[PDB]
Amino acid sequence: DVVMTQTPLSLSVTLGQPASISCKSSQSLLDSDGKTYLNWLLQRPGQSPKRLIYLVSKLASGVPDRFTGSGSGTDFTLKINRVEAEDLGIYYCWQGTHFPWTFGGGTKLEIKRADAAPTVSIFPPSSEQLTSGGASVVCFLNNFYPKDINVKWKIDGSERQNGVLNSWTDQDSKDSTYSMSSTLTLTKDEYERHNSYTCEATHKSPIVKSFNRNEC
Amino acid sequence: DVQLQESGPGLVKPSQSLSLTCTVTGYLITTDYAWNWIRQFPGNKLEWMGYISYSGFTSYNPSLKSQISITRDTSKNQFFLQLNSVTTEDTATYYCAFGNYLPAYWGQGTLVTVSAAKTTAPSVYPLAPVCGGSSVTLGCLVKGYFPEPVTLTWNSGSLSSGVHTFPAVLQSDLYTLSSSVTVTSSTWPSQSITCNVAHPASSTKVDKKIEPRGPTI
Amino acid sequence: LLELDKWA
Ligand SMILES: [Zn+2]
Ligand SMILES: [Zn+2]
Ligand SMILES: [Zn+2]
Repeated sequence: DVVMTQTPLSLSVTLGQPASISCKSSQSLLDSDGKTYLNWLLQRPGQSPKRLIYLVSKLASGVPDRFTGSGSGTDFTLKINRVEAEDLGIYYCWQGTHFPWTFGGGTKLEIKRADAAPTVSIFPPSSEQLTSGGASVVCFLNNFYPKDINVKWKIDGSERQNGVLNSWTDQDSKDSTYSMSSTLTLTKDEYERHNSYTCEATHKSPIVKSFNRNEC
Repeated sequence: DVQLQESGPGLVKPSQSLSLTCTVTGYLITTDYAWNWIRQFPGNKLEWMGYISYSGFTSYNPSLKSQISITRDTSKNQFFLQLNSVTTEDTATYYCAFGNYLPAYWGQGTLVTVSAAKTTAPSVYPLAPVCGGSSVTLGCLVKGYFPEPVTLTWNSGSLSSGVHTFPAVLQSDLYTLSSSVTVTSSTWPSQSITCNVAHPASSTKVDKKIEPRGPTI
Repeated sequence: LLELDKWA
């Protein structure tokens, strides 16, 4: 089957600068009817894919002229002339010349902005969870950049990565930042046997947030 | 306008058959075009599955031939997808679409999880800030449910700005999800903020008001 | 009004 390959995997572009994505096929997409059925697709966070380009260069109804498709044979390019925030997401190239139709693996467009430390919030277990016999401590790291960030949990000073669940959002087009949630889950009995609960965020001097059980 | 709406079971057991419906509005599927099915696996990989044309002819991805069937009901303006004997690798987001014949317009997509794990209702916990600015951050923690998805909103959806809902993560057959919301201090607690969670799989709908903490020692 | 491709 025809293999579609894209590069780069992720592209970090400053707002206003052009962005170009590359796409390659394992064999020529020029059909015997003369046309080349190479297509581009855009998937914004949390949304369904939308048609962007067909027949190499033709724009789907509604797409700005900022987007330019080009190429032939087995080499194609998608150019975004003046990148805007809402352009962020995943771009796919795919072929319809050969059967079965096949898709590229995608390229993520991220907006490059100035580095930003997270706003950190810590939350002790809720009375509702505690009463049920469980204990989760939650740490929110909001509006940081770049995406690569590290969180250390410390219980009575001792570091603990066991029972920790981390989860990042996709990039927010509003401020081009990321956010992430870290949840440390213990038994209520373990929780009630220690005093200090601290989460520390260090970012690609930690931002620290802490509470003490015996103060709640 | 032309809109496509997918529907069907969100959870199917291995070896069972998968069945999806795409309801088309604003255009008759007998008039023209090809009506497609496409799926996206976890990790973003897209795969064309097949189509049924306006004339009723079908075309299938050779990888799926002995498993897949696409049919239609012209009286309900619907077309259907069926995969017999699914496995966990069929877990994906399924999209209906249409084109002439290459897909040009996509549906909203519907998640199908293929798994043996048991449907489980979520526990929902309010996260109130510690006693220790111009803005304040509240949270909601949703644990121990299956399968995805849950629908989490703040004040039934009236609260939209400053909300961050973090993708669910699976551990030991159960999902954990969380959400944060940041508002001005003139907003809360002077006005009630409630986390609302819906889990269709278990017919669960629960609310949890965020109550300020008492004073610290 | 979609334009036809080879498959149509
Ligand atoms: Zn934010
Ligand atoms: Zn202990
Ligand atoms: Zn409409």
